[PDB]
Amino acid sequence: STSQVRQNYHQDSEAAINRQINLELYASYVYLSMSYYFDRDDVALKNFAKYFLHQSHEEREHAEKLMKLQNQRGGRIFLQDIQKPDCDDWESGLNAMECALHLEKNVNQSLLELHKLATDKNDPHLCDFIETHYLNEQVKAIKELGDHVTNLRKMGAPESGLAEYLFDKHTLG
Amino acid sequence: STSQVRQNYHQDSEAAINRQINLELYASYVYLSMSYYFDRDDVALKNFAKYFLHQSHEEREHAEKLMKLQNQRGGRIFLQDIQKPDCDDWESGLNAMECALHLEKNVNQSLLELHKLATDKNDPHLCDFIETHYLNEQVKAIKELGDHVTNLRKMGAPESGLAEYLFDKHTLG
Amino acid sequence: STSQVRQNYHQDSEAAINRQINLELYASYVYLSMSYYFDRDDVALKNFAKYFLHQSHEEREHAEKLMKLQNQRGGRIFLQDIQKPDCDDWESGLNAMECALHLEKNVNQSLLELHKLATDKNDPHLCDFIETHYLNEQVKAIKELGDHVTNLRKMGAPESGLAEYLFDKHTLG
Amino acid sequence: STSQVRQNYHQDSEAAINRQINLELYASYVYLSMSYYFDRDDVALKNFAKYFLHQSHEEREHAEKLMKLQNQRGGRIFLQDIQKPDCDDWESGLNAMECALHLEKNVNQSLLELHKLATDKNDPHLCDFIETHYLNEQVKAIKELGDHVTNLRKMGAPESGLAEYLFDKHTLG
Amino acid sequence: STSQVRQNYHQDSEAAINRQINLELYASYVYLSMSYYFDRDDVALKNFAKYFLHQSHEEREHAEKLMKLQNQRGGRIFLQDIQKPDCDDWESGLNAMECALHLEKNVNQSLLELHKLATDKNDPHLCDFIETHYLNEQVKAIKELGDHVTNLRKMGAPESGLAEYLFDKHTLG
Amino acid sequence: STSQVRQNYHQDSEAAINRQINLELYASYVYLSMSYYFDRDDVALKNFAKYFLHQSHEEREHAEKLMKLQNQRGGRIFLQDIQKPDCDDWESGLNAMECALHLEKNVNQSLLELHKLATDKNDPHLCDFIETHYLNEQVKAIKELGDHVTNLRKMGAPESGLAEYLFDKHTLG
Ligand code: NA
Ligand code: NA
Ligand code: NA
Ligand code: NA
Ligand code: NA
Ligand code: NA
Repeated sequence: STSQVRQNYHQDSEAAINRQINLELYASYVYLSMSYYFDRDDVALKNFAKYFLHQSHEEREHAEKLMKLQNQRGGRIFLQDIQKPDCDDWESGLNAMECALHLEKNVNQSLLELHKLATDKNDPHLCDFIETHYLNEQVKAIKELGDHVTNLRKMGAPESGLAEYLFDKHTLG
Repeated sequence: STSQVRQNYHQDSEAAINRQINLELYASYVYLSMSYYFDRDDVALKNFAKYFLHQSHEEREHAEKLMKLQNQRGGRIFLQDIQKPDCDDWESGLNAMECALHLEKNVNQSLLELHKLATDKNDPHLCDFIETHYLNEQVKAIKELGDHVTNLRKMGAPESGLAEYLFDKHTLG
Repeated sequence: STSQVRQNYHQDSEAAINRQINLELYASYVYLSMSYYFDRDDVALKNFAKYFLHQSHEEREHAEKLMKLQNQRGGRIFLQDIQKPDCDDWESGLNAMECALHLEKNVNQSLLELHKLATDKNDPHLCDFIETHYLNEQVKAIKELGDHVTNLRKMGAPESGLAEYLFDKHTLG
Repeated sequence: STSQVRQNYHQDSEAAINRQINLELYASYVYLSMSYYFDRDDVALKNFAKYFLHQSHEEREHAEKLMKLQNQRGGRIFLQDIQKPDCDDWESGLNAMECALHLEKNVNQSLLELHKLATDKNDPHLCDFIETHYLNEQVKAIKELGDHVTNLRKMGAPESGLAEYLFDKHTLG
Repeated sequence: STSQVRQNYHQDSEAAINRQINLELYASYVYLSMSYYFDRDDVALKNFAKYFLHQSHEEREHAEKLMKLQNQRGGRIFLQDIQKPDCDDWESGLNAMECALHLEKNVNQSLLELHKLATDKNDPHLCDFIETHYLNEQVKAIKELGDHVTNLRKMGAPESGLAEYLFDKHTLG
Repeated sequence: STSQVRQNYHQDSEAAINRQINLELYASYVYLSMSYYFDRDDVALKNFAKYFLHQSHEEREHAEKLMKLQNQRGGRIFLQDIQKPDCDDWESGLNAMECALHLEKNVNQSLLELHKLATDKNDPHLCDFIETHYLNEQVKAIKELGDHVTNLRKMGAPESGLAEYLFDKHTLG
């Protein structure tokens, strides 16, 4: 049953990777939902839509890299259902950016737990993988989303509809 | 509540589109699963892996086009959970191609039902959308998968391991 | 006696680096041996020969990078005899790939021990060096060799002489 | 008061980053001082001057990267006075290179303490940042300065004025 | 003790140049502080950040040119501590621009005093240096900052958060 | 047991080739050792290091050409341990060049014995191989090393540290 390639790869690490795959796929689905909210005729913020669609595709790439890792290490991928997002209607550009920030911080927390597990199981390859490919990407994403939230709030969103319009044009365009 | 853009778009059509979105996303997940099966060190068929990953990405594009349609017509997207695929281990190149063929025929059946609904609701735009973007793509996919299954069977798959190897190289490479 | 550059570099780490240098040079010699086995007129698998010669040269580069590290840190290189490989005749493409896989896993185990030592001696530079330059390279090598072994076995090697021929052409060519 | 972006970032880490910023800015000032010493009409070693000015600019870049990190993590930058360098007159090319080596080793020691703190506070992002951007740069700098000191000493500096002249031309030019 | 190059260069002029070096380095530090304030996640004005960072680098260049002058004339550079800026938190784009304007006027006043000293000591080279390299640069800087302050005030800064956003985009971008 | 290709290839010749392979690999290891001696922070002669590393790689190529010959003729390669070099510390550029000259003359003597054996066994192909690929290369190498030794001695090495520095720059650079 043990893979010919497997070396220094704990069952707990393998399980945590499978959980992370699901979380990344979930995040991709959330961003997809947000994207198409902004594409609605009654919302009509094209650059918000583009921004979130890009994020969706990036999360899918992150999931696929974890799947690749699992196989590289001789673990076995077990997929689970991808839960639907928490909202159908994301309310506003500001509300979506705030929800994105919350999601990114949740993903980051999971990655930090995975890193801790890798370190505890003396799996330096896995720890390095997470550091190299995931942790700075998350810090950057969180900082960007925080910047966006700050700007939208300062401009008068979400009650000032001119604010979201201009942010869409000048920041996200 | 009715969208400013909505015209000649039945509630039943809107609901059927939402179901089709889920089915396309499901198909994408199935193909993703198959892809990474072929990437396993104990399977190691890189061009099978590439083939299925391409299919996964294509299905996601199909889902996104339906989401775009929903918004174009003034319907509202309601996402559902994406169910996990039926298998974790796809057994062989031949078995995966057979499962893909079955999936594609199921997707095609759903599209034919959607077309019938559009025609019944006198929605020519929707009927044309399905014909133009979906039905020939499905016929082509089904024909290709059938061709692949035929070739693999004729070559001696899945018991002849040389067969899958050579198919991977010469057909899928 | 202490180098002007030396800082946070334990004697145990210095000794472990010297051992690793020898192991890399040994691995280079093994791969060289395998290469020229495949060049024999009674074996005659040119792409196996090329594959192993490339690996030989890569291992030598790995050894030289460790020598560079030793000097960068102010340690002192002490070379030892390079032991001859365990075989003169490597039997088959499959047997050589299996022996390579075993060797790579042994090298990886040594690197993981070196990383553990670096972490225990609070030498983050050394730990990072190993992670950055060695550990993912080893995981990739192990995965590749496992893939090769799987394919050769599935094709009917080493009793099916057509298998090795075709693998040589299509995978290694 | 807590930043919206802040996650897994200890107050002690934030404080240590602020100290490191000051130390990098200090090092920049030292190198600036050395540069302009070599530009004196009674010293007149242009390539020594260029070498140290480059180092000055590099240290400033290092400080700015730490400031960027502080903000990325949601810490708050607190600047302090930049102390004047220990010397106004650096005596000789050899003496300056020796002083530079001492400075670089002091900076490295501070970075190693920061890495230890990050590891103790289970802050893998910060630890990785230091490893990736700072620790190998310091090892390289220390090795280069040691090489320069060795060459100058071997050539007969600082009593052989021809030595510094020729080193300036052939090594630093 | 007197430099071989020294001619018509008064001790008072030499001392004033040393003071000016410190003031330029101080101004560089102020602008650096302002830059990174605008990079905060709770401020998030990237083009303000860029503007001030550019100014920081320009002030450092100004300091280095004075150091070059000192050596050209046979004076001796004596560096002093670089005092920390007066604020850690610069409040707003408008407040920072106002603080910059005040700083630039203070630097200009010091340069005008230096010019007066040069003229009083019959040092035409020094007077010309200041006129050529410093005085028009200061007048231009002051005019630019005044223009920026006027525009920000007219737009409704700092209470109108849309004002700073749009200024950042359209003037500073 | 006799190779299908073997013709006019004496067992004594086959054995001598195996010995020569080992000697070339030994020489490669010696040069590698010397290279990294010059890379030490307390030696710091980069062009000496480069020179010897080049020689190391050339000797490995020479060994591989002999391995190719062995297989071309239907002999069988038998590898032996590669002995460690006689020194860990090579003392000086001059001492290393003198040791290299001694090594090259020893290698040449072995090649001349191999040529004599080939001629005695009426093996013109082998004799021609040695003449064409080895003997002029050795004469050239010996002449070059002798030239280097002469120049270093004339310049005042190894007691004049300026000599080795300048030789490193002007001859080896
Ligand atoms: Na992600
Ligand atoms: Na589809
Ligand atoms: Na290696
Ligand atoms: Na630095
Ligand atoms: Na200035
Ligand atoms: Na040779």
